[PDB]
Amino acid sequence: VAIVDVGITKFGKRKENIFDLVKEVTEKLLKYDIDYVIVSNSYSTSGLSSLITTYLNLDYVPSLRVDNTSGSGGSAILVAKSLLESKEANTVLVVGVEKMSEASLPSLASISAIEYMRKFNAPRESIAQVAVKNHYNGSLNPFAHIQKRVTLEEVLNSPVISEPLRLYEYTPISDGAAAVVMVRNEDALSYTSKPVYIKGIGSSNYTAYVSEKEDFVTLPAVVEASRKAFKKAKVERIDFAELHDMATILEIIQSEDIGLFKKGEGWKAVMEGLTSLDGEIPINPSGGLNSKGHPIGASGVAQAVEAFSQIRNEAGNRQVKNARVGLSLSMAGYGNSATVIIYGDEP
Amino acid sequence: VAIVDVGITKFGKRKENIFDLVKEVTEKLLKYDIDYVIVSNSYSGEFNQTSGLSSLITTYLNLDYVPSLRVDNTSGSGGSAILVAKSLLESKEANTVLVVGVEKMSEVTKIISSEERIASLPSLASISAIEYMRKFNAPRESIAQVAVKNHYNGSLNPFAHIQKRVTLEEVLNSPVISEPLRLYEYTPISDGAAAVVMVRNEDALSYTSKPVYIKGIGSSNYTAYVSEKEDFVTLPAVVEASRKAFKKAKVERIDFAELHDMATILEIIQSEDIGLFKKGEGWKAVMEGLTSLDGEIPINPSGGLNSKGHPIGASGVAQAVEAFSQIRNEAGNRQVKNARVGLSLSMAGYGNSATVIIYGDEP
Ligand SMILES: [Ca+2]
Repeated sequence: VAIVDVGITKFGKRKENIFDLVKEVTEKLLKYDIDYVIVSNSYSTSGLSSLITTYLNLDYVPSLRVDNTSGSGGSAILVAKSLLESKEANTVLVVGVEKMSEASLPSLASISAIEYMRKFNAPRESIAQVAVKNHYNGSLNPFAHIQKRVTLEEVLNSPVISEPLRLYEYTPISDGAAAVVMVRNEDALSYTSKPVYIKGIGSSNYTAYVSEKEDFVTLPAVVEASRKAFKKAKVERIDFAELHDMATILEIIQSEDIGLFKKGEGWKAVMEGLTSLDGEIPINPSGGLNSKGHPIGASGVAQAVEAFSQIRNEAGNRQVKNARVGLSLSMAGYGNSATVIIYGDEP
Repeated sequence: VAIVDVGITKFGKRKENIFDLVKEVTEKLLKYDIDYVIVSNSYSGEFNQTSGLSSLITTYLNLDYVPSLRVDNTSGSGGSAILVAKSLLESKEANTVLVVGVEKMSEVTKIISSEERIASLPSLASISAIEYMRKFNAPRESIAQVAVKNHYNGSLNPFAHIQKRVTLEEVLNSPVISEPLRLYEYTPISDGAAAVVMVRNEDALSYTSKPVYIKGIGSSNYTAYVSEKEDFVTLPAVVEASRKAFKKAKVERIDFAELHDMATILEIIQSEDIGLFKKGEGWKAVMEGLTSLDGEIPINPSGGLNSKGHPIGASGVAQAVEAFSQIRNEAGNRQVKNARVGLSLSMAGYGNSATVIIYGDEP
């Protein structure tokens, strides 16, 4: 299956209600013969999915809502892919949207940062450097909630959230929406001469009991989901990755868990610049959750919009040079569920 | 794809929390090599900032690595969840899907005119009953008789919220909810869970000697607000979903139907919209007994929503459990004679979305 067109809007403190966010992101996608709408949304208003199809003048088109909290967008893409491949649908619109304006995760993130620094002798600044890189990338992203470059000192001086992690290292609460149109491979070239194919998806959960999680430097759901995705995609190399960096430390851990770097060496890739926009393997060229902001149900879909734009050479100043294959990770809770999607310019 | 095993709880006002309802319904199903869990649930969003319901479920059930997600289409959630499971199987994304429908409820639509009003589903049903009686000259008793039939069926269902026979007189003397419809004609607020295990057809006989195949599914939305341009006697989403299901299923005949009878009048209207009876004739089938348990076309042999109760996210899955039991000749006193092909209808709101599933003893 392939993504053939997309919609995105600016994330942040938005004037629009949930329905108008959806109308904005899908305005240009209703020209196609959409035959299922999958809504990725966690917090909604009742019957959001039917309210949406009526609001869009798609009154008869069937819809449903997929919720996997912060992993909703990836799960929704999986459902869309399966609807297409099973031939239940031919042209699926996936819209992720959240309106947020109208043992906690931050706490677990600081526990991981402490344990990672302890086990691997990683300097504190390697974790903060992730926010420097991501704020730089986000400053190039006209849709990002935060578009402000920061130095290491500014990150490390920003207000404490959960010792040692500071404000600039966490994703903000955000409103926003993102959308993709997906079709089977046999249909893809009728829509565009450059479709972005889904090569493989992997999905996994892991124990949600904080007390039962084996440690805090690995996310076994991300490991498993990645393993499944790469197996199905039949590749072993990617050109960029959009990760689920609710805190900076998570980008590091996830970069290891998807298979890019050995466990405890992800921080070295950060300091080396391997993961910067002009590095061998850019991570979060969008700015990541760090700078994009994180409208819960939208994020997993926004990552697919990023992969589509990057592979098509349409990402402008944020362009990953010669990007042909990419990866996204959508994650619920502290690794409670993970979906990894691999995209490419070939099926 | 086929349903190869099921689970069901008693519906009612339950003291158990949602986790223990899910543990109960799946306790005999965890032995299978489940590789995706789909949770059908509409109102349990309390964990949305911490752990998340579908992930809390796989953890509670010790299915730690198995992926899961929640499908919400309000009262139509169970049918939508079954469609998602079918597609995951047919696309080969999954090989054995567990669908759990669950709701723990115990503890609306906009109306425009060519000003806004918010209306409850029970108030909409009464508007339909008045218009249906006016347009088709249907006697009031025909609408009440649906609740007699369903309470009789429900009294034979050990899982039903309500297991008490009522007379026509008792129905017509029960408290007015929204004139003219009365308490005994509406579904109660219920807690409960239901579950199915589904696999591809090529795998079905590996799991059971008597698989119950999904012959086709049809899905449609319809306008999510009510205007004075609606006829109040047809549910166009049900019409469209049923058309699609029968087209795909390639049958023209069913042996029984499980419908979404939030109010008695809806059973009548839906029996027409699925194609059994002409518009305005459904009431005649009730009075003739065609739709009773021994009739030519039993509707709601389970007791329907009227007597089962209606745990929002569980209902659409419970209807699949009913179809499975009926087609396997396992429904006991509620058994539909020589049942081989069946239908269920899972409906959101006042017809905002509908999923129609056709089941059979053959692929
Ligand atoms: Ca395809």
